[PDB]
Amino acid sequence: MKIDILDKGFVELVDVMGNDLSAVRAARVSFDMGLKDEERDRHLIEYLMKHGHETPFEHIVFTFHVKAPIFVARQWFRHRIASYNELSGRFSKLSYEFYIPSPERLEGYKTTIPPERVTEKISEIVDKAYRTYLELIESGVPREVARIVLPLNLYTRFFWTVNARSLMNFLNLRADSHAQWEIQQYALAIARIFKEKCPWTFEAFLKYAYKGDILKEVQV
Amino acid sequence: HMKIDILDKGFVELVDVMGNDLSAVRAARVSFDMGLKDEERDRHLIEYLMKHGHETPFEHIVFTFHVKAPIFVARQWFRHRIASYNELSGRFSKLSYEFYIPSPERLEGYKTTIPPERVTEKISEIVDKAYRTYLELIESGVPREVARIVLPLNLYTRFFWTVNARSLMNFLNLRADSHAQWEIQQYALAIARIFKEKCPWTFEAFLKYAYKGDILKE
Amino acid sequence: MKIDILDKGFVELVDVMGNDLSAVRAARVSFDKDEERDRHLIEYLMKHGHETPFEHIVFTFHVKAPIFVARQWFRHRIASYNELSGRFSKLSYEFYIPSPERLEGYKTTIPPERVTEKISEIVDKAYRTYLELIESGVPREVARIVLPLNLYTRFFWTVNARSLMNFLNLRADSHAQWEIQQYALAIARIFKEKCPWTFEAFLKYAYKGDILKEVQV
Amino acid sequence: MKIDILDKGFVELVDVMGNDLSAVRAARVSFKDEERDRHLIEYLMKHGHETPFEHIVFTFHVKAPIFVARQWFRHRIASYNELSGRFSKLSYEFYIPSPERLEGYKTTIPPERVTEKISEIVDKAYRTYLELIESGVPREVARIVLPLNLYTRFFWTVNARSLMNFLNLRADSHAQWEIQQYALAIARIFKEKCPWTFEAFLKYAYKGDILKEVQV
Ligand SMILES: Cc1cc2c(cc1C)N(C[C@H](O)[C@H](O)[C@H](O)COP(=O)(O)OP(=O)(O)OC[C@H]1O[C@@H](n3cnc4c(N)ncnc43)[C@H](O)[C@@H]1O)c1[nH]c(=O)[nH]c(=O)c1N2
Ligand SMILES: Cc1cc2c(cc1C)N(C[C@H](O)[C@H](O)[C@H](O)COP(=O)(O)OP(=O)(O)OC[C@H]1O[C@@H](n3cnc4c(N)ncnc43)[C@H](O)[C@@H]1O)c1[nH]c(=O)[nH]c(=O)c1N2
Ligand SMILES: Cc1cc2c(cc1C)N(C[C@H](O)[C@H](O)[C@H](O)COP(=O)(O)OP(=O)(O)OC[C@H]1O[C@@H](n3cnc4c(N)ncnc43)[C@H](O)[C@@H]1O)c1[nH]c(=O)[nH]c(=O)c1N2
Ligand SMILES: Cc1cc2c(cc1C)N(C[C@H](O)[C@H](O)[C@H](O)COP(=O)(O)OP(=O)(O)OC[C@H]1O[C@@H](n3cnc4c(N)ncnc43)[C@H](O)[C@@H]1O)c1[nH]c(=O)[nH]c(=O)c1N2
Repeated sequence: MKIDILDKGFVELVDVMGNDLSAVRAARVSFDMGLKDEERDRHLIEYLMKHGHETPFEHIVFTFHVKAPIFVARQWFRHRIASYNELSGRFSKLSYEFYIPSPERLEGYKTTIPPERVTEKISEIVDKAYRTYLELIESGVPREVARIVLPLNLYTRFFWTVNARSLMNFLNLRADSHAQWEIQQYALAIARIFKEKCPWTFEAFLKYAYKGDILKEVQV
Repeated sequence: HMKIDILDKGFVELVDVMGNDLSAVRAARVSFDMGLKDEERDRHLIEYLMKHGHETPFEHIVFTFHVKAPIFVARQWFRHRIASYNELSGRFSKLSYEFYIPSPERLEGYKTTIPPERVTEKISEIVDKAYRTYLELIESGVPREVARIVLPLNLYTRFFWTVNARSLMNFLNLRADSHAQWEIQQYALAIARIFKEKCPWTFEAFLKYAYKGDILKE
Repeated sequence: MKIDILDKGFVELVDVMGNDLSAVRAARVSFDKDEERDRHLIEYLMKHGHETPFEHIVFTFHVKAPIFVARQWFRHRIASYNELSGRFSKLSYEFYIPSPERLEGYKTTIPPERVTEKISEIVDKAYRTYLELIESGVPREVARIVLPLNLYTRFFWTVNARSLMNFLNLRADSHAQWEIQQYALAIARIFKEKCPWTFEAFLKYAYKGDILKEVQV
Repeated sequence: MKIDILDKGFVELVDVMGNDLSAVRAARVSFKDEERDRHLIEYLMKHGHETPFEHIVFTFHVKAPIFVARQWFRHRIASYNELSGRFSKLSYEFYIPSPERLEGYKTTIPPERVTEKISEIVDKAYRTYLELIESGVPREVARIVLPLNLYTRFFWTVNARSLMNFLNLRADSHAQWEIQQYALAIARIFKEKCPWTFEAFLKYAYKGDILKEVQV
């Protein structure tokens, strides 16, 4: 499962532990019970979501592999209840790719110059910063110093291990119109993979707990 | 599937696991824009991360256990906050008996004025009285959440424990050690055994370079 | 600030870092604007779900509570705890004995006074068995396992206002056990005294429980 | 207490809850004898009883380049509130390394030229950003051309146990020189507020190198 985001980004599912029944099993230990049948198990997921019983959902875990601009990674990495491993800016080899917004990214905004010129101006400063970085590297400046001139739209990569409860909090905050459009796009991809692996939890989440707007207006 | 019996009626059972040693190799190699390599280089990387303190790659390995343990042991266990728990509700569940009765051997090395067999019998006796008092209160309409407060700390509970390998290794450092209570040491030995089966390279490197306790090496 | 709970328990404030203005400063990101504008900002953050500024307000409490209550409390992982050791600490060997009023509303086969007496009686027998084991040379870590769940323990609880408000949402509520709801009312009272604007805005916009809106705190 | 770091950065202490005695009281579960209390701090540090140190909490106000903040914000057992790149007003200041930052490196051009080339690209990126903003481009889009050396500001609330983990990892020669400088300032403030815990930490638990070679 890999979903392309923006001009060069992606969200890829690396691994997953459990499914909707993992939350059913974790919740049923409360009354000294285990699993039952599909209809009763789906009814239990809805019940847990409708009444705020969130801890059973922590037993479902995902590992994603994400390629995203640093300005998006910075917002994402604010979610502390998760595990991260990212490309090292000090020692890693990079692809040196950058997010260049298309003119449509500026639709709705009254700009003094055409949106096409905004796209061109961003490519131009990206090209100059990248060339300056290459000149510094070629002259023996260490990468940890030379890379500080690179713009915030430079692409990075990281592994993200997160349980369904923390993933639903991430979706509440990022799959929402108050979040930056670029991270909303990534949150739609995370929601799509979550829905495929945990359909009952995802449907119950949208029905009872989801506080955002875009997941109820856009089919994922 | 993997199940280890602990104490007289307890157990530790493996419910699920995400990943293996290569999950930590993959997570660490993203730093240099690399992925997996060959068996020898990958095992060498696990030992390198362990000995130099690069712990975050081990968070991408996750386990779910199903545990049955006495409440005095669960109270110590539940202090490990970097993990997920779901436990039996004493407020809303039928009490299916089950208490940890130490065997006479638990008192070996202690000079007691009564035989250790009598200690075992005295513990079974007070457990039986507390349990029947609890049943009498329940039968008379006292809610479970009030009636259960008379039950002793050796009553068995059950719980699901979801924990990543980094937090699991912190748990082993603290509990798979002679300073921890013998009863939780037994449970930590079962946790270590299952971890070793699923992540042999991480477990071997952990014992060799990072493990601070004593009993796993004995 | 100390508030008595149950028959022998308490919640006592040990220390506090910050007040309502600590959340205002964190939200504006400035170590340096008008009481009305600052109170308006607290209500704005509470009403729109901007929770992280409230993490910069921290409390330390000293709690004396029965073990069954402490087990429920210690499920709140986003906090710091230090508790009396069951293996090595000296204990007062006090126990929570519910008063007959705890059984009001329940149709019991025996008078609620008899339930109170039966609980004190099994507590006394368990305590005497524990003493017999200790006197015979059984270590405390083994002998104490016969003690009932109503035995009082003590702990330090260091928690920030965001995690404290999650605790109030879950424990200052009729679905939580009455015994922990009493402790959560005391925590709410101390929180209100130290952070009146955050507490008032919390009740008005974010609080999901019932009892803090029905009982004067 | 405010300490200047780099060319335009700083670490400032906003608030603190407790001192060494907060860990002593937490360990004993009790709410004064200097020698016995200091002996207890060393005992806990030496035997790995870390949880009593969580009852000491600090709030700092930090101004640091984004490349340093990204490394810092990897410490999840802490609270942060940062300037919003999407909506906040900014000073628009940037870390320009001085020629001394390139000491020991064999460069094909003088280290002074590296400093000049960095100031030059920063100035061009900043001017491009201003041109976009002036033409109506939202800040959340225009800001993506700004370099990683742009200074951000944040509040950091962290307990002493997590702060000691941060010092173990960042007040060390394997960490990037820039974040080592900030970790030295944090160590200095921590030492002033918790002298016994800081000294016991260096003696028994500290795994880094620079705090045992440099007086803070
Ligand atoms: C639209 C928008 C706009 C902004 C921001 C977010 C969004 C969605 N943020 C980021 C925000 O403050 C926060 O850092 C992230 O949304 C992460 O949210 P959580 O803390 O809920 O997730 P996280 O994954 O960190 O934690 C998950 C849950 O665990 C709990 N938790 C974790 N750590 C805790 C702690 N130490 N104390 C208490 N509870 C804790 C909480 O219950 C939380 O919901 C922000 N930030 C900023 O600094 N300045 C800004 O201007 C903005 N702007
Ligand atoms: C010199 C150097 C070099 C690098 C890095 C760090 C340093 C010091 N890092 C960053 C590193 O992976 C890590 O994110 C930070 O050092 C934060 O460290 P902690 O997780 O210990 O602190 P943090 O404050 O996040 O946690 C504190 C403690 O809580 C525990 N903990 C917190 N959350 C946990 C969780 N979910 N599960 C288990 N335990 C948890 C651990 O005990 C930890 O010590 C890195 N990163 C990277 O991605 N790529 C890189 O190349 C590098 N390079
Ligand atoms: C009325 C009632 C009834 C019950 C229970 C609670 C209540 C209020 N519980 C306890 C419940 O499952 C939970 O352990 C506590 O209420 C603690 O709540 P939080 O996890 O929200 O707080 P906590 O302080 O642990 O966490 C604060 C916040 O951080 C986040 N968080 C922290 N750690 C996280 C993690 N690892 N992953 C994801 N997010 C994380 C969440 O956002 C959370 O709200 C329960 N329990 C049970 O096992 N069986 C039962 O029968 C019951 N019954
Ligand atoms: C032999 C023995 C004896 C005792 C105890 C333990 C052991 C092993 N304890 C329990 C002890 O205080 C602690 O609660 C547990 O060992 C859990 O340890 P961690 O915090 O390491 O794990 P946990 O799983 O909670 O955390 C994992 C890691 O995350 C980090 N971490 C998590 N939350 C954090 C926070 N809020 N701030 C900073 N870092 C955080 C740390 O790096 C920690 O190593 C104790 N307790 C007690 O109160 N009284 C006692 O007498 C004893 N006795």
